[PDB]
Amino acid sequence: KTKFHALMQEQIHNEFTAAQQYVAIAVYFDSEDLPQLAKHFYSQAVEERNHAMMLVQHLLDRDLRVEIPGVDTVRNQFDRPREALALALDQERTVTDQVGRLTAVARDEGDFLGEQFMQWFLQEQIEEVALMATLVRVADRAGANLFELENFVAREV
Amino acid sequence: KTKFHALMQEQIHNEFTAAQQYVAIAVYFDSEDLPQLAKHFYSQAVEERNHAMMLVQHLLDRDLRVEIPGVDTVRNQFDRPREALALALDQERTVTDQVGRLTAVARDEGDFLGEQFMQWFLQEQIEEVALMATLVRVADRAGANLFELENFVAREV
Amino acid sequence: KTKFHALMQEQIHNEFTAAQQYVAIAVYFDSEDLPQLAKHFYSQAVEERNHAMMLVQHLLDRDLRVEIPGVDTVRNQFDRPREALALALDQERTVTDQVGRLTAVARDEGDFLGEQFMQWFLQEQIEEVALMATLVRVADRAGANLFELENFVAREV
Amino acid sequence: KTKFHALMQEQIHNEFTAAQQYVAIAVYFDSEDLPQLAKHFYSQAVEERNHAMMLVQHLLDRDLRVEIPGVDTVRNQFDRPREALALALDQERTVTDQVGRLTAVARDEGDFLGEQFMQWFLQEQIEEVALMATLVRVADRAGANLFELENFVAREV
Amino acid sequence: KTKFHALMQEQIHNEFTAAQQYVAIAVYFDSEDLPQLAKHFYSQAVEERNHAMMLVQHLLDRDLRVEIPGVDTVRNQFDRPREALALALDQERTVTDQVGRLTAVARDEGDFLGEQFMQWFLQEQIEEVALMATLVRVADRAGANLFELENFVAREV
Amino acid sequence: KTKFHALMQEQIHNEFTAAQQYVAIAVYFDSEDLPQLAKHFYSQAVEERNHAMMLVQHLLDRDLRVEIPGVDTVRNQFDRPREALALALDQERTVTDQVGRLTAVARDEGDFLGEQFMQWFLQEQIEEVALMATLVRVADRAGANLFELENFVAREV
Repeated sequence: KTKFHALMQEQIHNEFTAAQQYVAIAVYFDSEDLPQLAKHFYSQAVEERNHAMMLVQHLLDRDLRVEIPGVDTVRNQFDRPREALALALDQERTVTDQVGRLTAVARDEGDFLGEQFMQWFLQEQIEEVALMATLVRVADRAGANLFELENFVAREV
Repeated sequence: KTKFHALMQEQIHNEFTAAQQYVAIAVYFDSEDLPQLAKHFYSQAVEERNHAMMLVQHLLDRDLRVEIPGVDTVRNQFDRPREALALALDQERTVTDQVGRLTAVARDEGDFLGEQFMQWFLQEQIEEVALMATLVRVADRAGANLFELENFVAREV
Repeated sequence: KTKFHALMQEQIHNEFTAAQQYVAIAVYFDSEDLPQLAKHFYSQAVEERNHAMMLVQHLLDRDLRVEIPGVDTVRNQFDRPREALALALDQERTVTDQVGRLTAVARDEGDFLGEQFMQWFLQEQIEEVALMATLVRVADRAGANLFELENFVAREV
Repeated sequence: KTKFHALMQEQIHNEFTAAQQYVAIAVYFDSEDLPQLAKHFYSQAVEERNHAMMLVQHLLDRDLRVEIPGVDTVRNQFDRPREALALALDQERTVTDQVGRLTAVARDEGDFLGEQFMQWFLQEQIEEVALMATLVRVADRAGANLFELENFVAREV
Repeated sequence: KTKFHALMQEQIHNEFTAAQQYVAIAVYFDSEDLPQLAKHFYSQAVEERNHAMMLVQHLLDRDLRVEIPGVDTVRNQFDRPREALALALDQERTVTDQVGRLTAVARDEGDFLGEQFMQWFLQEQIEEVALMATLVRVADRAGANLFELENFVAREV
Repeated sequence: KTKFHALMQEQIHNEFTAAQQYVAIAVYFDSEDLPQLAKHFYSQAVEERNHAMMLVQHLLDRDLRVEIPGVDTVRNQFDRPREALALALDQERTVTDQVGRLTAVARDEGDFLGEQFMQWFLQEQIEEVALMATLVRVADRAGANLFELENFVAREV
């Protein structure tokens, strides 16, 4: 019940919430008749759920206490697609900060096991932020013409 | 806004919570060095998540407003395996009642579309409760010898 | 001769010894007619040997002097199987500490090459300890009924 | 910009130059009718070009400004093959220091993303230096009999 | 001494620079979220690198002195896609003039070997300029709607 | 506590040491950039380890007490390849004498089981000595030109 252990438990809660927020965004797009975007974020939700369970497994492997948490309410209302994509990007940037902080705390406590465990999550965040940003920029370029945004997703993503 | 619509939104929240509770149970078993049981409940959690998304799809298809909800805190501590199996059984029985009540409300409101949608969930609940009950009785017959409970799961489930 | 270099040479000695200790354990189990366990530790011995040789290779690649060492006498007498599994778990925990200390020394000496080299060994240790611990708990749950311990190894390991 | 960002831009310049130097070395060997070595360095040049573009991708992914640079003049005149090999080894050793320095700067600035990115490059440098050194020692053992050097490359590289 | 030999050496420098300019343009597109264009120019850079090495091989085959040169700084800043496409076209037109001038100089010096060698490069330039021009015209037609330019590249290039 | 039993226990110690000595020799070669030789001795080490285990198995099969022993320090320093090959040859000759002595002791004690068990080891020793001797003679014929020694190993071994 060290600081790294407390933070990993928090990180499990954050990823479960992140995942739920993706489902919400995916369902929004579905509603909006943007099947390509929906398909992507459904898939992204399952990915975040996987990250949550990688964290869970780390605590399991080390006999540290792990609790499956509840999930905070997530945002369902968006004025337009671009606002949902903006939320997603902000979320992955936020998760990136959290992973950085986890790394720093492990270093500080001489938890070399936890420190190396966080390394994979860092490369993943790089690529995930890169994609979420691209989508935001493409959505800006598309403006009201969401057909083009969807075409882009279909071919490039 | 109709009563069936309001109850379906609640059901989505209930299933997301049910699914989360199954993960908690699977993780428990995992930590208790009982892989067959953990494997089953991991699996069961994904199934409940699916039911949640069938409900979501139903509202999507009907242009009824749907919100991806948060998730209540779920139970992580269990004195023994048999207690977790008991919770699971109790949960599926409770979901069964909820599905019954949804059916009744639909009948009452002349929501013939919702009524028929619930029918598949009814058969599924029969078989799920039947299984959870069998696990409970088998756990009782096994007593402290969880090896036998695990052998049963491995061969019969 | 740098401190990281000297510690790596010690680590080579440690892993060759670790390996030899696993063989001893494997042979004990073989004697005891617990073939599943024996088969596991024979295999574990070969793995440790490989770790020793990954360390050797690191020194070869860097034109650092490397000596193939002798091996300390290892434990052959075990009252009970749980006793042998306990030794294995303690050994893997001790190796984990050694690898952490190597990491720290590298960081301290600005040996960035050695520091990153250790990272793989850290993740391996997490999984190896996790397994040794599981075997100890399962052995405890089996008590005098080693048949059940063997059955567990045969299906789950 | 930021120091890690500035050093990464420099590293892109360095790798593009390194690659160019390898081409020069390969062409030298080609001129000399030492095909096995030339084949190797042609290949090595493409690898360095790849490293340059991994660095470029890293800045792309992070929306950091990246410029494709020019390339410094490189060495074309070599008295003997030993001379070229030595240069390659020196270059590899130099690149290794540059990569270490990048890691250090990242650590210092709390750039955890850049720090983990550098780790792969560290392992690669170990193996590349190891090889370049082997070629230098083999060339020394061969002396004026370059046929033996070439036979070694053909079988072992 | 000879003038054709001096000009080929310059041409090696020019193609290495051309190639680097293409990488720069590809990276620009990449950062601009225009992958089809990026993908094309990455590919075009490798091609120009090949032309440089065809020239190098010509000198090798004739025992004329060849130096792998450095590379001039290349243009990285573009106001819009159409400006980069314009530069590419201008570049291939310029390379075409240089190849014509090489041909003329070979004729003038009775270098029949060099003269015939340049012939392949002439047909290649015809097709390369044709494509770069088409891309400029298509980009003009597309205006601000880069999606259409990208679609064109995807299907026709 | 019978002479054959006590000698077999010693032989296990000897073969574990022999094996470790071969690793040392292989690592020496590896460091010397003589991969064909190193490859052979790595392989020879694994073979000696197998002989050790065969003996252990024989003790196990007969319910005779067996201990996995430690290993004496082994030789790491050699002035030249030929010296390491000389050691190897002398070692296999020594192991041959040890195996002969084991046979003799078994005959003397009317241990017919152990006597026949040793027979396989005799034929293996013949072939292993023959090879080690050949390597020594070929190394002598090669003198300082180790390339030729390596060529011989590559084609004939």
